[PDB]
Amino acid sequence: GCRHVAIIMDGNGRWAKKQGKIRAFGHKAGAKSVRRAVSFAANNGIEALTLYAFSFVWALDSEVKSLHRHNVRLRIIGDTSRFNSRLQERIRKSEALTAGNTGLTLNIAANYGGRWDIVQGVRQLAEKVQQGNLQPDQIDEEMLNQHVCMHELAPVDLVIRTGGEHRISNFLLWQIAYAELYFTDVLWPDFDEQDFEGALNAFANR
Amino acid sequence: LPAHGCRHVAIIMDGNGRWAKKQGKIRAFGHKAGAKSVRRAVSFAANNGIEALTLYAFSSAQEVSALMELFVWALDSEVKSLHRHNVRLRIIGDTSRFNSRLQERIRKSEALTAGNTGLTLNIAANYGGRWDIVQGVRQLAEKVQQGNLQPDQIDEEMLNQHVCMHELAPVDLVIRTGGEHRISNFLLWQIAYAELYFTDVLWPDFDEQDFEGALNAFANRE
Ligand SMILES: CCCCCCCCCCCCOc1cccc(O)c1C(=O)O
Ligand SMILES: CCCCCCCCCCCCOc1cccc(O)c1C(=O)O
Ligand SMILES: CCCCCCCCCCCCOc1cccc(O)c1C(=O)O
Repeated sequence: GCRHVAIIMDGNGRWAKKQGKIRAFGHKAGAKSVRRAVSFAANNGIEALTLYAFSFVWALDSEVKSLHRHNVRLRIIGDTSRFNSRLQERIRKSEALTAGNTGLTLNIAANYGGRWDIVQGVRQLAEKVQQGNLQPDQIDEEMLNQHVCMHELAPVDLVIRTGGEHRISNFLLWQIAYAELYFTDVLWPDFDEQDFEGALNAFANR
Repeated sequence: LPAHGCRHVAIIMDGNGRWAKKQGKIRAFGHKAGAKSVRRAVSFAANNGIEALTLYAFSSAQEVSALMELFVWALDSEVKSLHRHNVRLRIIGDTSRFNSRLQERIRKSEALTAGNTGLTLNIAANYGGRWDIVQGVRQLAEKVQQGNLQPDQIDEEMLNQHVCMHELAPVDLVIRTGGEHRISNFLLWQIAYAELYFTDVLWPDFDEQDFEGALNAFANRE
């Protein structure tokens, strides 16, 4: 029954160091791990996959055609307002291209913070109050929920963090109120289909 | 700073029901054992240099009613002992719907212990992490409407100043007993950077050595 999985992808740098290689090498292997995890979720009927790089987006827009062919809807979540204008437009175009797709929804966090996400929704509500279009006492959990990232998708069912640390590190906060939390010491470049299925079992067991 | 590095521990206390069932005992016995484990953990935190301990009794009309009974009886029975151990007691959660006599007893218990200089003990009662954020948001929205605040002045530090426990040390460590790996709408905003520590030990069995195990895991992982 797992509909929406979120992953904190950690361990690329530490993997590279264990390999006796520089950081770039771990990023390349981390990108291979992204492709594998996205294929696996799309092929196993997961509705939404949300990926957070913990410690990029330009490396990504060479993959959009392939996502589109696979019926993946791509969304970026996070504060892209200070990205350069050309990158912002490439993000917008890639979202627009795939927006109609009905397969896996892939959310890529880019300069995302779970507190930022809440604050951006609160600011929207504050504007509405200032305009006289909303009473402070009318603000409830449903209403805030409507102004935080991914409110259109299935609730996050499972959060996986690779890399060994046992923290959310200001990834999703509002959205993980009822999610299963699964931590694995496996470093992100090594995280493969067996590791993903193991997380899915922790979920199903429970 | 204590050697373990931990200023503020929050605990999701789960496993009372399962503990009683394993014993072939009704729920009430698990609740009595769980209360003994609360007193033990409070004493442990107070003696090991923790500044703040925040406790959440996991449960999931009759649910509300059992939770009210637990709270009312605890406030009745335990506040004098807290005061005599120099503990400063605070209740966090939406207590606005409690009848005015109960809200008065909460106020008097908080007032009584407010000058205490030992452990600060926060007890969640009708608490949810989402509710906590929402109440803070409503405080800000009132400031906007009573022209004192511009929407674009609202930032994370500002919202942080309106959620429960903002004046205490940040939560460093969340422990959940009882085997589930979920926050279950306990603290959300406040746990953005916290160490999350899950143990299969059932709440009534979680003792000083388990608590020491969680702090030393914090000290070593931080
Ligand atoms: C910022 C956006 C870039 C993120 C894209 C991450 C890389 C994913 C590229 C996907 C490569 C092909 O991805 C599939 C997707 C869905 C179903 C699939 O079967 C496959 C399959 O190769 O088998
Ligand atoms: C609603 C209020 C619920 C509060 C329930 C917690 C009550 C705990 C009773 C106090 C137990 C005695 O707890 C200590 C606390 C601090 C330092 C201590 O040394 C002790 C010590 O030696 O027992
Ligand atoms: C030493 C004795 C220890 C026992 C006290 C520590 C735990 C007390 C937690 C009490 C939870 C009260 O929680 C409610 C009370 C009334 C109405 C409620 O809806 C709730 C609700 O959380 O939904």
